[PDB]
Amino acid sequence: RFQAYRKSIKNYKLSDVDYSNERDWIVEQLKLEKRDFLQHLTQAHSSVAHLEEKFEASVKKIVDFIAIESFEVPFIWNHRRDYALHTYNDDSNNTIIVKLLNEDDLWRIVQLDLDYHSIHDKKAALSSIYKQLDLDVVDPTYEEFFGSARTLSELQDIDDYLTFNYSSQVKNLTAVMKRKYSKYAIYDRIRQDAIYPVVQSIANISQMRENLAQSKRLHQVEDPIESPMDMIADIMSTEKDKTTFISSEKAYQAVKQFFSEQLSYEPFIRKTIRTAFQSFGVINI
Amino acid sequence: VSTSTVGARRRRAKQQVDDEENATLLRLGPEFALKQYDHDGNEHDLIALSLSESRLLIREALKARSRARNGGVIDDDELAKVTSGAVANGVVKKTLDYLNTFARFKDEETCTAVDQLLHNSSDCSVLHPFEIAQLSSLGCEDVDEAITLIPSLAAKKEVNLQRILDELNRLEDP
Amino acid sequence: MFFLKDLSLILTLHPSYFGPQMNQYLREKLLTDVEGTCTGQFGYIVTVLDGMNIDVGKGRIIPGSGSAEFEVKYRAVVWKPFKGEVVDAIVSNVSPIGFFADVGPLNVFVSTRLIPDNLVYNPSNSPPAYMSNDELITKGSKVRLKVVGTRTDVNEIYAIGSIKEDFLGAI
Amino acid sequence: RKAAGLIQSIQRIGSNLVNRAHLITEQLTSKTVFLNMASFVYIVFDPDVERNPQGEMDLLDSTRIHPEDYSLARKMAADALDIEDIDDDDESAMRNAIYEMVFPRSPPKDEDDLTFKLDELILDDYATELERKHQLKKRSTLQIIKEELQSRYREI
Repeated sequence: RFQAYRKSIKNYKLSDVDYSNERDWIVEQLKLEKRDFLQHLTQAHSSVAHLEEKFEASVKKIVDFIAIESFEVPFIWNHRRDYALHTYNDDSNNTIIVKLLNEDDLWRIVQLDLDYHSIHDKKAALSSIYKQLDLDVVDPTYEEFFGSARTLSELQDIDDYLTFNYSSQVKNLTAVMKRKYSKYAIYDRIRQDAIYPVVQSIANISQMRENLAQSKRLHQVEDPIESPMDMIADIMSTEKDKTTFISSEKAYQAVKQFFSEQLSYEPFIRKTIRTAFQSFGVINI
Repeated sequence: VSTSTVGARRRRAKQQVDDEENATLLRLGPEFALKQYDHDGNEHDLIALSLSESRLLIREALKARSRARNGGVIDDDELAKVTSGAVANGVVKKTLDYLNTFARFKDEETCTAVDQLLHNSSDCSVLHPFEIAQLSSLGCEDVDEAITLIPSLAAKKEVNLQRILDELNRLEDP
Repeated sequence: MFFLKDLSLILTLHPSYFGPQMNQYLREKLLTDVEGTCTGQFGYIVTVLDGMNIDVGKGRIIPGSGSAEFEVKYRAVVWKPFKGEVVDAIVSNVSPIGFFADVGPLNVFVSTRLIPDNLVYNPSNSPPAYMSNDELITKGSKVRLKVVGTRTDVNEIYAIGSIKEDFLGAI
Repeated sequence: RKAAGLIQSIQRIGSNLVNRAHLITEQLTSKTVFLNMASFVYIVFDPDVERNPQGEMDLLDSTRIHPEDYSLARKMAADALDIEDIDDDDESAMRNAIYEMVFPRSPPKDEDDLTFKLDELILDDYATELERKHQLKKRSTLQIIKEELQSRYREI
């Protein structure tokens, strides 16, 4: 059964750091899934302190058994269920058993370890991609969202953000030929064009990220001394040689769409929207 | 069910290799031969259609039928809903979706210019209509890419393939 | 590939419809019975040109059954795939045995044995896809594939595509 | 596949398996597979063949007790017999003690079998001693062992 589960898994033996990360992710996944069970256990058995800490220890031990020692679920349940239950004594010193887990939870452990083994390759791929980028200054958003990255959706968001804000660098690293059209070629042209300073002058990217992460105003968005149309037309007239746009309205639309793409590829907005939808969203048909 | 204008084709003894369908070899079978006959029996050429021409024709015919059914008084969904038959409605919906999501030329004049270029050209006077439709449809960018996708054009080296491709890319709306 | 063809249909009419509106009724019957059908010999008939001005001629009374038989000739737009042709597509489903794409009304199935090896199927991805380092093909993704074989059914056509050669795969 | 190979190897070796240890000695399997499948496969013990003490067919092989806990089961059996002459390393004496406990040569005068006396043993003390000596949480294991001695393969 384990061989069948691991047939698709090319790389299974993780490192100790990866092993601990897998244990932490599995514990967090169970806590999210079994939140009702943990809450009921804590409320009913409020006298015992850190029951959930012993639960985390038992989950870590079960993951250790399954991964390192390759123990099937019935063997663990028939010969290692002492770890799965915590025997506490009440005020009367009566031995009370607390069934922390069941066999279905062990199957959930197996499924979750397979899931994390799958996502480990993706997180390693993102780490390798970032290392190949070799940024002169480590991007604070990258670190902040990579440290808290748990789902593959967040890893995909990281990939999209990195590719968008380093489209030229990513394309060069790919070059470092099938004429696939880069969807970011227009944005690269905007970066190369003289209108990119106007896009900067709309709002500072680092200041925007700091304000969004703080959720409150740390800096005030300074309005440029001239209107967007004024600056666009002035730069177009003074740089007719380099301004690839035909009309000022076309440049205005390109700037607006570039700003929209910048806002869309921000990981924090996506994460907040996803959390809001997962928490308070409704279903309509 | 429907019968082609080509009939007869009785028993013989010889067997030929130009009977099997093959796009690369330009063997389209008897019913899709280069020479056809109309209702009057006169000579007729095989009529291929690029996605632009096909989209133009289907939109024109569908809107004409919709106008006629309403006593001669634009939306693709409504236009598909005009037709009768749930399966027919689904089929026309799928064809319209394909044509819209891969329409290289959504303008009548652009398609007219493309057809004029691909027909009146001296090099294209020998090009097979299937080759012309493939060129106008796949939207290839390179001579090597076009030759790989269309093996027939490899043997036709008397074609200004690269400049024609650039002309098509220019005519293609960015 | 789309074409213009001159097709003919045999239409039988019951005597209960022998009225002044016979011709128009024959026209709508032809439209309902031809639009959207799938014949293996021709492919798929998508539309009939000049659908309201089709000549029907004079119907012949079948001896011994009363019903009239009409020979209707018309011009219609027909689409038919050919062996060894490269066309655009949109992926409709992803599965471990392969992925299913749609080329107009035709649904094309591509097996893993006709897919490049680097495009390993990822079931953990949302949605599951056949992805490589620089390529990711999932539901709704544009793909350029070459039709290798076509299977003829009663009123259906089954085609098999491949992306294992150059200038294929994701687009 | 593994079950087919195992049954084919058993058939080639002979008509039946002698004891659980032979699954390892006869090269019938690997180590982790044996450890996983050890307690879930059994051989029916028979007091008729028990006559020779040298019997390779261990009685504990017909119980849910894991082979890794056969020594612990022997120690518990010695604890119930209250015989302090036997030390903790005389495994032949432990085997004879189990022989007497489960299949005594002389039937007990009362209706309480020697396996019943295991109820007088305090499992909590033994569990605490084991956890102090070797850091093992085995109180549930001791309970299971006591249950198996009280009835071999009670239906679940």
